[PDB]
Amino acid sequence: WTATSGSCKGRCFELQEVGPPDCRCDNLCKSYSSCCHDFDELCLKTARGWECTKDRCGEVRNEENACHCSEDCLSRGDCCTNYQVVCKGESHWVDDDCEEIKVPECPAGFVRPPLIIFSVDGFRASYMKKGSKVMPNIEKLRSCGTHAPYMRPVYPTKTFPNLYTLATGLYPESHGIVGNSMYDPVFDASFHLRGREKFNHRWWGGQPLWITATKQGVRAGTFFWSVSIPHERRILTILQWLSLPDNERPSVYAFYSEQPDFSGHKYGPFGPEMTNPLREIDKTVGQLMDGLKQLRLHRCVNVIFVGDHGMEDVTCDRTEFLSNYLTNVDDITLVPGTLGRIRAKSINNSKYDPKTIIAALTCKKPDQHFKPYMKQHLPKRLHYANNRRIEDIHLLVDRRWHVARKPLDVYKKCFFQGDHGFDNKVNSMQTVFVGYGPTFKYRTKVPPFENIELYNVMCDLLGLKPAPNNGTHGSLNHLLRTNTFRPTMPDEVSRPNYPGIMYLQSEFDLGCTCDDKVENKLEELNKRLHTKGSTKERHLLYGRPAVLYRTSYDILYHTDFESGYSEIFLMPLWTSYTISKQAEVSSIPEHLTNCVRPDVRVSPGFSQNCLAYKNDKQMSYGFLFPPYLSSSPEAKYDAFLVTNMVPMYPAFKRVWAYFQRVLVKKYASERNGVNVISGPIFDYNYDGLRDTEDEIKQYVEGSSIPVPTHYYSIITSCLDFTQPADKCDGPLSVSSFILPHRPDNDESCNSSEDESKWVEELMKMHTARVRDIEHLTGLDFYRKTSRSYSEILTLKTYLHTYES
Ligand SMILES: *[C@@H]1O[C@H](CO)[C@@H](O[C@@H]2O[C@H](CO)[C@@H](O[C@H]3O[C@H](CO[C@H]4O[C@H](CO)[C@@H](O)[C@H](O[C@H]5O[C@H](CO)[C@@H](O)[C@H](O)[C@@H]5O[C@H]5O[C@H](CO)[C@@H](O)[C@H](O)[C@@H]5O)[C@@H]4O)[C@@H](O)[C@H](O[C@H]4O[C@H](CO)[C@@H](O)[C@H](O)[C@@H]4O[C@H]4O[C@H](CO)[C@@H](O)[C@H](O)[C@@H]4O)[C@@H]3O)[C@H](O)[C@H]2NC(C)=O)[C@H](O)[C@H]1NC(C)=O
Ligand SMILES: CS(=O)(=O)N1Cc2cnc(N[C@H]3Cc4cc(Cl)cc(C#N)c4C3)nc2C1
Ligand SMILES: [Ca+2]
Ligand SMILES: [Ca+2]
Ligand SMILES: [K+]
Ligand code: NA
Ligand SMILES: [Zn+2]
Repeated sequence: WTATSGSCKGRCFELQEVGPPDCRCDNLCKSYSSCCHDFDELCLKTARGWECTKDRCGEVRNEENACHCSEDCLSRGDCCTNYQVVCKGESHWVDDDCEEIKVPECPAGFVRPPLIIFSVDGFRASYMKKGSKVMPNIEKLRSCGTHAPYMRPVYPTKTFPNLYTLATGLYPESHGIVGNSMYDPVFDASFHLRGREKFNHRWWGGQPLWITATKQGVRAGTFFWSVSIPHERRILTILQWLSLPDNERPSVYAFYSEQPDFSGHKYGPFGPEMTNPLREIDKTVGQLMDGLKQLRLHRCVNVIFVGDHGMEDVTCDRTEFLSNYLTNVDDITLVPGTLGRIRAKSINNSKYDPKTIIAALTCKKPDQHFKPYMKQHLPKRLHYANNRRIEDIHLLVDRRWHVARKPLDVYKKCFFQGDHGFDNKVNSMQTVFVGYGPTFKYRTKVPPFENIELYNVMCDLLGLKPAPNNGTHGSLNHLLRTNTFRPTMPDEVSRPNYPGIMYLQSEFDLGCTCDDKVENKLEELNKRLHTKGSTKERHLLYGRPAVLYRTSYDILYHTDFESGYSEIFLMPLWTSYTISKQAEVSSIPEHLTNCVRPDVRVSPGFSQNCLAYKNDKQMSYGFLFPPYLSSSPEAKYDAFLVTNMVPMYPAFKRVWAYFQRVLVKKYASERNGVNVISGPIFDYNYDGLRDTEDEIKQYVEGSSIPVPTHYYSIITSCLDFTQPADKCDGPLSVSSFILPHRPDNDESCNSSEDESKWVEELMKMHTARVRDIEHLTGLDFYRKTSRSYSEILTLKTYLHTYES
């Protein structure tokens, strides 16, 4: 209940919201049906529209008018945004030459440059080029400020998940807004775009920027606007707030536009009806910038122009129906559209079986337009699993398609031509970033980056300490003229052991065999040098990775590779090796097919054993340094050490052997050498973070050898490919992957074919950032380079996306 009989007199767009039953006058009161009875009359004036005309110049103030053109309007802070152009002979901001903003040029009383976020819904990255002729204000921000060719959203590429990620720096799995529709089984409560449940604070985790500001003594404008408040009124409200007294005035603001998303759903991303929404957004940017110029704030404020996600062509005919796959379609609940989420319709139904649902949805139709996953098996780059609001069964829907439960869902609820929500690496889902102002760089292009990184920068722009988040603070320092964040590398927690030869062959009872009895002080000296690390500078190009947790591990040197060997997990944490462009691929010799060799540097008690693999009928083994890329027949024996072995399902060995035998050489050929760091990952609780030993759910039968959930590789070369990877003077280039260690190839519908037709497609889907592997391993890479630490942080956030 609300006492609407109160009044908004002197309260219009008040910044602190009052508590029920008191009536409200803030920018969200309409959304709560709680505005005072006189809110429209006092706070949403429309009379005479939004623009000064020559006849209004120097008018007697009429308080009924939407905006003013009276001599007192700049003093009151309520001029129409074109007042000085129409009435005082000024230019529009967009008609002024770009002039570098080297320092903030702020009115007396401004303690810091304000930040204004201009957020646009559904603004696809390619609109910046394709719509340039109709967006002059936006094109001036873009060309004169700092811009990226695109900004990568989070998955799912829906509105609330992405806006709340912009606000928090968190993945959706961490902030809790995992879709635009959600069921929380602990709350037994449903979140929808329509209705009141979504206003309950229990949905919204993390700490959004307006809370971070307020807690640190920086005042914020409210970021949410009720839909019926016209954009012109939103702009005039921001400009009026910027005219408040110093002690009352916010330092951070947000504008929001529902366009171009609203029209893009109706007309498609490039429908001819899309030009007018782009022109209208541009005009709104112009009102803001002319308004700031009037207030002498246009060389004071930092402006961010940012979108939440893009927009794809999607029509009602491109819908897959689960009723064409499942016997049991009435026993499931589907969250449908550009992603699927499946759970039981009733938790009382004991016949419900996720395994039979997955199997019925797997590679059943030749051009099937979705792929089912258990959420832990989703590509790790999506970071879409560690939340009870994310159903165990997920459908990744192909771009341009929908999934629905039954056909009647699509026509008993069409005409739409656009949608979004797909995999956040899809080109059509990419969105925009421009930063303009004193704290941003001038006429600067930056590479694409992820929207999780922006919260830290907005905190930098406001002098705030960010709440703990999933950005990598410093990775976006190259956007900024000033207020850079200069972190120190994390401290190494565990120092390695450097074991020498300590064990005789006969002390090992591992059940291993190798045909390696083949008896020269020239080479015997060389053998010793290689075991002491004489080739380590070729194979360890960027320093030893640092271990950022407490453990026991050994550095093991070899002719062709170096490893950090865990005495706790009985296998390497990392294996590092360099493959030149000139490297030769060889076979595993016939006599060595089943060769495994004890490592006389490592105790039998801290070694794997071959008998466990013989007894475990499901599990086989592979090697981290590939025997195919040995430098010589003699060096190849090192590759068969028990300390280089890792557990691998036979199905996974098809993937891994193709990577090692074909793809590493291909990348060395293409990139002018590569350095490879490979290793295991254990994430049985799918939280994106290194498991401790007591979290491991599977061992090699009858042993303490833990089974990885994933295998990674980090593949580094010189960005200037005219220099070989091992003699690179400048910036680096990286690609990485986190491959799921699965006992079948059910994810790859063409896996019956030769690996040349499916394995690289699998690896592209599971592309990763170095930072993703850092979280999953507790390792810190690139500790010893010639490069600035912020440049290395940017490299660690890079994702190789494999889009055209
Ligand atoms: C992205 O960046 C984020 C932010 O840095 C980071 O997430 C942080 O990860 C930490 C490890 O998973 C975790 O640390 C402690 O969490 C709780 C305290 O949690 C509450 O308080 C904080 C601080 O204000 C809140 O932010 C937090 O919000 C979460 O829960 C809300 C209510 O559910 C929810 O609204 C909100 O969205 C958020 O949920 C998310 O995180 C939770 C986990 O907290 C997930 O479950 C959700 O699915 C969702 O993902 C809370 O209100 C501490 O209690 C923990 O300590 C445990 O566990 C330790 C084990 O290592 C142990 O040593 C401790 O003794 C203690 O154990 C006890 O409890 C166990 C579990 O119940 C029990 O089994 C055991 O026997 C014993 O009794 C953690 O130290 C942070 O909460 C988390 N923050 C946020 C914001 O998510 C992400 O990891 C990265 N991502 C990547 C990939 O890098
Ligand atoms: C889903 S929707 O259509 O129902 N909807 C209505 C509505 C109203 N105002 C806004 N304002 C945005 C402006 C902004 C900027 C940044 Cl950086 C982070 C966040 C967050 N968080 C927001 C909220 N957004 C929406 C999204
Ligand atoms: Ca949106
Ligand atoms: Ca984990
Ligand atoms: K076996
Ligand atoms: Na298959
Ligand atoms: Zn939309």
